[PDB]
Amino acid sequence: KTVFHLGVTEADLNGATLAIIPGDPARVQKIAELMDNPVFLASHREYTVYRAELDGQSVVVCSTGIGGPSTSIAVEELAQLGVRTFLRVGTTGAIQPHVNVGDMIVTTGSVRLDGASLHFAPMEFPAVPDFDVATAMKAAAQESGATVHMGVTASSDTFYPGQERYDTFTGRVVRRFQGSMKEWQDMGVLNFEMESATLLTMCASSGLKAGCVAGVIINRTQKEIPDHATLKETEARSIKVVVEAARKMLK
Amino acid sequence: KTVFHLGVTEADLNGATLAIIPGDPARVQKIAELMDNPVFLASHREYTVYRAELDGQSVVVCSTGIGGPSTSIAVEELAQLGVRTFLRVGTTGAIQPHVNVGDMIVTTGSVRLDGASLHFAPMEFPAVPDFDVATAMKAAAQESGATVHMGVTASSDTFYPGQERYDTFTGRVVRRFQGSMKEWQDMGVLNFEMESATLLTMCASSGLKAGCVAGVIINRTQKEIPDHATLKETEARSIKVVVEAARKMLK
Amino acid sequence: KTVFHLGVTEADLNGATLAIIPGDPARVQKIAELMDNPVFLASHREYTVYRAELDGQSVVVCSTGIGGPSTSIAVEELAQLGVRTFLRVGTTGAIQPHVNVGDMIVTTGSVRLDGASLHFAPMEFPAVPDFDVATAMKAAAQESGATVHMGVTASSDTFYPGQERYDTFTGRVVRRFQGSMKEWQDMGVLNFEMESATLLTMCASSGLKAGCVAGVIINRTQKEIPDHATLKETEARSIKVVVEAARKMLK
Amino acid sequence: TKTVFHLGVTEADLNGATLAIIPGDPARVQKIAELMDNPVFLASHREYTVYRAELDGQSVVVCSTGIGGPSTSIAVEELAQLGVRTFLRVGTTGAIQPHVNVGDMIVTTGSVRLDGASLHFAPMEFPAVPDFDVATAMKAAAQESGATVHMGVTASSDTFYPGQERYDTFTGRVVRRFQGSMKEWQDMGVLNFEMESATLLTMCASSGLKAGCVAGVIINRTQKEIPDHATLKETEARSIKVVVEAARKMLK
Amino acid sequence: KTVFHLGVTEADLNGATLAIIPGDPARVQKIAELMDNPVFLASHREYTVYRAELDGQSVVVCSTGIGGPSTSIAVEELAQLGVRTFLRVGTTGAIQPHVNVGDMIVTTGSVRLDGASLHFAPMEFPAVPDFDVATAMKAAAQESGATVHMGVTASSDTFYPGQERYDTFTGRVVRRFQGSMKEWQDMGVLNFEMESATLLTMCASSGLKAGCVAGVIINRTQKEIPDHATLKETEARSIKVVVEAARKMLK
Amino acid sequence: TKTVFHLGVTEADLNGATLAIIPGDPARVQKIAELMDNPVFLASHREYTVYRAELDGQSVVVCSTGIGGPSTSIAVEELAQLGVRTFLRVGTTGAIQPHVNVGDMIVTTGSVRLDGASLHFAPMEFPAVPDFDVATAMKAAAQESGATVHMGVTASSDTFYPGQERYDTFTGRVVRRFQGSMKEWQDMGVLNFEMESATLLTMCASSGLKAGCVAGVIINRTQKEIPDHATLKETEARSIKVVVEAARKMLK
Ligand SMILES: O=c1ccn2c(n1)O[C@H]1[C@H](O)[C@@H](CO)O[C@H]12
Ligand SMILES: O=c1ccn2c(n1)O[C@H]1[C@H](O)[C@@H](CO)O[C@H]12
Ligand SMILES: O=c1ccn2c(n1)O[C@H]1[C@H](O)[C@@H](CO)O[C@H]12
Ligand SMILES: O=c1ccn2c(n1)O[C@H]1[C@H](O)[C@@H](CO)O[C@H]12
Ligand SMILES: O=c1ccn2c(n1)O[C@H]1[C@H](O)[C@@H](CO)O[C@H]12
Ligand SMILES: O=c1ccn2c(n1)O[C@H]1[C@H](O)[C@@H](CO)O[C@H]12
Ligand SMILES: [Cl-]
Ligand SMILES: [Cl-]
Ligand SMILES: [Mg+2]
Ligand code: NA
Ligand code: NA
Ligand code: NA
Repeated sequence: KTVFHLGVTEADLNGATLAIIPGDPARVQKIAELMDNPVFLASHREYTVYRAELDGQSVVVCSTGIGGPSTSIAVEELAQLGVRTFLRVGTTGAIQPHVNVGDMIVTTGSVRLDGASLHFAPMEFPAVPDFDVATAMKAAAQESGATVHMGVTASSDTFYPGQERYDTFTGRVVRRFQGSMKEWQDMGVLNFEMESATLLTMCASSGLKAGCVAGVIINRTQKEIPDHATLKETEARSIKVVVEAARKMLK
Repeated sequence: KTVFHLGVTEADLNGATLAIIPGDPARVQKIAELMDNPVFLASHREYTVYRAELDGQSVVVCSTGIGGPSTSIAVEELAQLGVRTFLRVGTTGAIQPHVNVGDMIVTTGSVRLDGASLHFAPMEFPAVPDFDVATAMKAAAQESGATVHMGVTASSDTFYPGQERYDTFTGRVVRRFQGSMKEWQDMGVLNFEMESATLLTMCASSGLKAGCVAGVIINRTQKEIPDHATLKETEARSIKVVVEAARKMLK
Repeated sequence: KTVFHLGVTEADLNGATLAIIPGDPARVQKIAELMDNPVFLASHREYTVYRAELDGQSVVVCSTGIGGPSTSIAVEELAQLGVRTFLRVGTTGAIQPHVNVGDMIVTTGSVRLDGASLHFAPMEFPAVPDFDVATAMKAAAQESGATVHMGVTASSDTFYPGQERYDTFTGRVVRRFQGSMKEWQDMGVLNFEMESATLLTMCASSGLKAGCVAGVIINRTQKEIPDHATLKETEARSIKVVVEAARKMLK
Repeated sequence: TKTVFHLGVTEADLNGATLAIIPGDPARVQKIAELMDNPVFLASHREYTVYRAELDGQSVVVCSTGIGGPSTSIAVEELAQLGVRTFLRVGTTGAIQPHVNVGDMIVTTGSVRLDGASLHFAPMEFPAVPDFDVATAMKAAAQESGATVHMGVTASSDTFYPGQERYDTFTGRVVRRFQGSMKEWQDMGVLNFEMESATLLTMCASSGLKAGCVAGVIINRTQKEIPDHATLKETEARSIKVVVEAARKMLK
Repeated sequence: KTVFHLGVTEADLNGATLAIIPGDPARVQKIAELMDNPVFLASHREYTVYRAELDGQSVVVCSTGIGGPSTSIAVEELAQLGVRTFLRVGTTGAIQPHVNVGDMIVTTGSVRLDGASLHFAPMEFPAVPDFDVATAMKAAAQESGATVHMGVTASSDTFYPGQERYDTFTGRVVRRFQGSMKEWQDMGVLNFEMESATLLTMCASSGLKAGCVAGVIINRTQKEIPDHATLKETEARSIKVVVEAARKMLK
Repeated sequence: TKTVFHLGVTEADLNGATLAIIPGDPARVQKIAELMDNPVFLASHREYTVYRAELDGQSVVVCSTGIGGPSTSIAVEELAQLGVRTFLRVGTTGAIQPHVNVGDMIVTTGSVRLDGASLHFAPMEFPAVPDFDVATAMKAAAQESGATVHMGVTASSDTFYPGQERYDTFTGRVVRRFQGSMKEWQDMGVLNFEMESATLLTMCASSGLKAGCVAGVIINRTQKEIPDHATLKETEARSIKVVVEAARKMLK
């Protein structure tokens, strides 16, 4: 029993029902090596797939690529193969002055600035995490000693105009997104990323458990470049946190 | 000093920063009498306002009326007078067969089938509660001995067509809402009500903490009529739960 | 055959096919006492219901609460009990400099800034009164000696941001409503209220006759504060006008 | 002199007119104008034929619009530039209610905005409604002609074919948006279809101009029977008598 | 047989499967006289219809009137009578400084600022010409010696606010269209007209081949007033170009 | 110098390239680059593998995009920052018309915008259409290869599954918006589904960049026949031959 993109069978997952889903294929092996008995399964396109064992239970680690479309394929195919719980770990840009580089954010809902979420539920439907996953992520993040923020994330199909960046080839932002960063800031939105609206909407409308946790790598209100050591520490802590959140989800 | 509709002053609230907001004016005194030193403040239109004390802290109880528009006035005016945390307690119709009459539901996100939410944030923005409020409501519900569900609520500007009821004067439902109850059922939505989309969107986009907990009074999938005793116990338990959730928020 | 919310039966209405529907429950007895043989029927939540006799014919008076959602329940349940004609009487904020406190407005169409209207007809459908009701209301208003304006009303699900009020807790108005009062003023819109779009859409799309008349209590463009006397005269004239408009509708 | 882009007339040509009658068909302009005093041809360009005439001593314009909101919006704007403030549309319509007969008249109280041009003047939320004095005058003139008159909502479509849910077409298909739409409008009490009122009424109600629409019923989508030639000819004559009498009510 | 508006039969078209569709009824005879054996068929409302012969093959010439609605009727009815290819020739306002009066524009796609296109395909569908038509129009326009621009056209249901003209009776443009001309300019749109979105969408979605070619009669960005000779030469070249494009389409 | 956020290359690395070939799959980048002169690996990060090569003496970039508009939009933007002005997409597609066979090629003339990223560049009304020179070059190159070539509209979806109306899925459900959609596109003459052209074409047409899309048909949603290995291998080889010849036509 096979899937179109991921290159793995149900047997290859050794009964896993929980997946950790980073964006970058190069992070998959790093996450898997935090657990026991990491095994490389497949790599094709942006999809690198490992298995490992956590407290004796099989866990998948599968990259998604950037954006909702590639994410939606990985989630669907993993679900076909028995996965029911999806933990997303990644990086994010904060838009609130109070949020520091190196803090962690657990998304409580996403602003749906994507398209793929609409392929699962109409816009009125909330891009919300599973409560148990969000609770596990907050606990794992806080137990690590990180400063943790719970709140709304703006989830964009673009890095550039949808995050209201003007330092671009055209220097233009379409009307819809002009003044948008200030609006989200005034509404209390914490951060930008590019996958949570699709992931959370698709899972919450499909009987799958999902959540998102991210390390803050930049703050759009601070012009200074963050410290290399702080970025290193943040990346390392983010993947230790998601594995501890996975531990808390196991039954 | 004063507000347009609620007929109270900041001084009347004796420093309260938390409000319990039922819909029915007649339930305000019932909630207030579970706390210490309940005092009637005002009644105008659908807005009945009491003050009380919980663990030595002032707490407001204010009715909202039915629907997002009247709710939005109460929340705004209370926020002008210093309230920052809003706990909604109410009744709901379940639409999932596994949810029984007498169970409780804590909303993790709302389907925005309202209008007033759009006066605070565009449709993309998620109608989600404050995570600490949702956590406190879950804990208080569980500690009451209730069966508790966390999940998505469909929040409608109408009782009739927007809940896909056909036993009406015209017997017609507009195209938008034809087949909608089955759509939400298949997407895992737990229940219908008429205020959470407005409340959660307004508060999440305005720096206010909000959540919603409800007792299930009917299940749209079950022919059995619930008896008077189970209904009476459900309304009593709901208001005990919301006051214990308030205690957890003030702690 | 006792309706869900209003607490009355078809028999209670003694054959009435016309209702006067103010917003405030406290105004119901005042309007009923302008007619013969006023009788209190029920009070639950924002719904106070009286019956009276006008030229020997039974007339209902029923409050709606603030907003389309609570209005839509009252209209539906009255229609279930045989009511076919709905006369709304209310207060309003004028937005045109030529409209004075104490004038009366008869709505010829509403700007649909609500949500509940969409639960009856798609946005393309006009929120239009019944021509006979509008004609009766104009005649009653003019015969009273009032200065009467016929025109478009902006009908908002909120009192605050949807009427472009900035004197609020956050002082923020969402993009959709920023600059909206000037836009409506430049398009000749007379006034703001919160129910007519729902009422007129639901009735025009359901085989029910409806209209709206209002006394002006404030003008958003005038700095002067109206005196207590003028406002009292205005409230009194508004309810005398709606009863005379009811007399003109009786067959 | 004051000129306009499309209509080919000047403000002076209108001799002080503040009221226009606006049929769709250029060939109907002279027919309306000859019911008044001193009709004079002013100009014809594209679908816009323009006459002046006099009604109870006051100047009146008669100007065709062509089919559809876009061409109508040009005529209204340019007439407004030249001092016209009141616009009375007369036309033909298909009824969709079984109780409305061929030969009846409909005065529109509001339009379903199934157009595009209305959105160039006001967002969809804004009501496509007539000026109350114009509708009142139209109703009175229609009743006084002996016609059976209906007041109600009109569905105003940018197409004759799919937007009126016609299937007897080249493709036989109707886009999803319009599938089931005639039954929907029928159940909502809509009286009739036409192609200009949403644009006209929205444009005018949002621009300080007084507008209304009155129409003779030429077909009923629910009746298999073919109307006879006589009934149709009588209907077209009575419609233009009615709109001129409505104009008379508006001028005094 | 016959059709509702155009006043012609299939036999009247003597086998024609290609139509040239100008807007102005007065231009029909001019275009037909560029071909052999022009014959007047009918005139009703804005629809003047002629048939002619091009390289021995029958060609229809039929005016559309201004706007998508009247265009949509002509196209439908011609299609009922066997026409499959539609060549629009017209005038246009350039909005780019590099486009001169006398140049020719062949539309490669239209901005759908119309309503009638939506009656054939949802907004996501592209208002795109048939590739063979566009190729033929490019070749004919270049062979004439004109300077030819291939690109996007903004297709508006109005001449005034939808082209962001302020020199109007009210001097107002609705919010949707404020700043729109600069937006289209920055997006590289070449010109405005009023029919292409409807024509291209209806044909591309209905199995019919369509394209648009236009002579530039004015440039919104240039101060120079085109002289009488250049405008007369441009109108003349435009119709010679469309007939040569028709020649290229004949099989 | 300056190095962009994601692609890990500098302007100098591109040796003056103003044209990029942008496949989806990183593994296809070297395969395209080796059909040209002096291919050199530049960088690999995430789904972005970047080579340079020379075609008729001129520098050409080859850069993978990943699946979907979002990751595509990043690659196009960053290449444009580094001087690229022309973008040629080559990929695979599922045909939805019975007349289109596995092994045919499709050149998109316009895309149905069933994506989200296109809206971050232009509102929905704006057409997702290719540069006419690119589409012309792609047609010519495809015909010259011996392929059967179709010009027409492509449905461009943010999903592989529900947005292409697939029911053989974990839930077996398709959201209301997409129920019936494949028949709807079929009856409107749409040729095929893919996942990037709406974003690419809208982004470039609204930003002063020239773009086009050509694809080899790997499946037909209306056919039960399973395509054989040899036909699929020949299709993939021909597609990349075609895009390089189209590039040669663009540089000429
Ligand atoms: O503002 C940001 C900052 C980091 N990310 C982000 N947006 O989106 C995620 C993309 O996968 C990718 C875009 O670089 O990494 C994540
Ligand atoms: O399906 C239901 C069941 C109970 N409620 C509801 N919907 O909405 C709440 C309204 O305020 C009011 C409507 O009766 O009570 C709550
Ligand atoms: O601007 C105004 C002025 C008066 N009203 C109004 N808006 O809406 C009506 C609400 O029911 C309620 C809001 O106070 O009273 C009416
Ligand atoms: O169903 C109908 C019946 C008559 N009309 C109509 N729709 O719209 C008007 C068009 O201008 C034109 C279309 O034939 O005439 C009017
Ligand atoms: O800006 C312009 C310039 C010329 N046209 C135009 N817009 O639209 C076409 C209309 O049919 C009509 C509007 O005058 O002529 C064409
Ligand atoms: O129906 C199809 C068939 C092939 N593709 C597709 N849709 O979209 C392209 C995706 O990048 C990826 C999805 O497999 O490959 C292309
Ligand atoms: Cl939170
Ligand atoms: Cl084509
Ligand atoms: Mg102040
Ligand atoms: Na209420
Ligand atoms: Na026309
Ligand atoms: Na990707």
